[PDB]
Amino acid sequence: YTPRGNSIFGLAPMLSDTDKKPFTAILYGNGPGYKVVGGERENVSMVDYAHNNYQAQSAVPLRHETHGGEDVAVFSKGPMAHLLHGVHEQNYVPHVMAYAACIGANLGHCAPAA
Amino acid sequence: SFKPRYKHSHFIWNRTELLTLDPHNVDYLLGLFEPGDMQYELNRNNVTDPSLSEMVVVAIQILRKNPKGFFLLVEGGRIDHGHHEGKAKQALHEAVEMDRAIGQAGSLTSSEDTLTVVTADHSHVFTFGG
Ligand SMILES: *[C@@H]1O[C@H](CO)[C@@H](O[C@@H]2O[C@H](CO)[C@@H](O)[C@H](O)[C@H]2NC(C)=O)[C@H](O)[C@H]1NC(C)=O
Ligand SMILES: *[C@@H]1O[C@H](CO)[C@@H](O[C@@H]2O[C@H](CO)[C@@H](O)[C@H](O)[C@H]2NC(C)=O)[C@H](O)[C@H]1NC(C)=O
Ligand SMILES: *[C@@H]1O[C@H](CO)[C@@H](O)[C@H](O)[C@H]1NC(C)=O
Ligand SMILES: [Ca+2]
Ligand SMILES: [Zn+2]
Repeated sequence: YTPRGNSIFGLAPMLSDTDKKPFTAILYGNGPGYKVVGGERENVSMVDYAHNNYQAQSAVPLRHETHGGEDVAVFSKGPMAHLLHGVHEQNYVPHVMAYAACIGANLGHCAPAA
Repeated sequence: SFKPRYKHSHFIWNRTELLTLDPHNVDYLLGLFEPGDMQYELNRNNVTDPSLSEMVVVAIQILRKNPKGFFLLVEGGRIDHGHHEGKAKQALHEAVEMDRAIGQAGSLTSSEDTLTVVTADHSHVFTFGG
């Protein structure tokens, strides 16, 4: 619930209401930023959290943070870009691109019909 | 299929289609007049099959459109067949027919901007004399 304009690498406005320590707006699900000094999670006001290499805190420790299964956006401009619409499967994308450039299996865009 | 979006392609297969054509309306032409080699000029079906000269004319009539100019390859290829078979009268009639076609090419273009070149790939062991 950060205030408008808050730096993307900054802290959230008021502290945790559980352990009275602050937290960054950015947080990972898992990954190496999970840091627990003792049995407590790390008071971040000490360390340089807008540093280049600062690792935001996560829920689960891992060598490496993981991917996510959510969906992703497709941004499209140019000829036939509107064929890229709605929720689709990922393999749909090059089929549009091929169709519109008149390459691949379907050369329908370059048919003499209209 | 590989032709640009708003262009006219035909495919013709007989002599009637070849002279029906309007060369102001055909961007891509494909014409395959026999299953294999075409008929010797002295054997040709006046009706279903065009002479070499007929094909050269509407070929130039199409290719004259492009304002950058054109390149055209013409092969009187059945002279080789005629000599290979030993049948001089066919081989010599094929050569005369390509000559006719060379005469046509001269009236449809001008020597000011067209370089044309007549040659042969090789010869035969054809002689004449006594
Ligand atoms: C997290 O660390 C900060 C900074 O070390 C703590 O804030 C200071 O707290 C002490 C005493 O609690 C005060 O005397 C200081 O004035 C505070 N500010 C600074 C800039 O030092 C904070 O209390 C710590 N939180 C927890 C839960 O340990
Ligand atoms: C030359 O080719 C044309 C077209 O390929 C032939 O025209 C066909 O004529 C028949 C009737 O005899 C029609 O049913 C077909 O629909 C026509 N074809 C097309 C593609 O429209 C013509 O008969 C041929 N002529 C010779 C002498 O072979
Ligand atoms: C071709 O047409 C001429 C008409 O003058 C005819 O004499 C000749 O026999 C014909 N030959 C063939 C093979 O069609
Ligand atoms: Ca034929
Ligand atoms: Zn040969």
